[PDB]
Amino acid sequence: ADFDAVLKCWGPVEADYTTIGGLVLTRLFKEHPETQKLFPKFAGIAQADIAGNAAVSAHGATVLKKLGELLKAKGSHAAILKPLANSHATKHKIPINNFKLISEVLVKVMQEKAGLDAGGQTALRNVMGIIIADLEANYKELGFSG
Ligand code: HEM
Repeated sequence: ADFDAVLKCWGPVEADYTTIGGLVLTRLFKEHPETQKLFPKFAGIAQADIAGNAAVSAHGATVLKKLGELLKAKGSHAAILKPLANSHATKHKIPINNFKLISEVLVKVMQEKAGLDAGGQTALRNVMGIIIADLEANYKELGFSG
């Protein structure tokens, strides 16, 4: 049910993955500034320059596309999620808590741009909890617990 609740508000996200993707990464770097250094291509860019940055928005679109794939899969997602865990743990070297930060940013952005009301916000936190628990199990398989 919680996947359905998120998907009934995903339209504005999927309608402009670049714009919304930019909103999400811009807000992530503002509200959680320590996350920006985890993106060496973006680290060091002054906050005022991030909202208008096409590379940041293009990356945000990649992120939200991938999340849309997971959401549309409704909890049967191993072929999508395992590679995502593998690359984030081992290539990007992103400790798991950072996913919790981006999820909360997404909740905020969807409340403002996608009509995601209080119940939908609960649902999205639950769904992101499912995804993050699966990422974290995979991280642990690979030796990553930090
Ligand atoms: C569920 C949330 C997220 C999704 C769906 C997601 C998805 C992606 C995808 C699809 C890519 C490109 C393919 C790949 O390298 O795996 C990527 C790259 C990356 N992600 Fe994420 N990501 C998420 C969260 C995060 C977080 C929270 C961080 C750090 C705070 C992060 C840091 C990176 C970095 C550093 C890259 C490589 C960028 C580059 O070198 O071009 N990701 N992510």
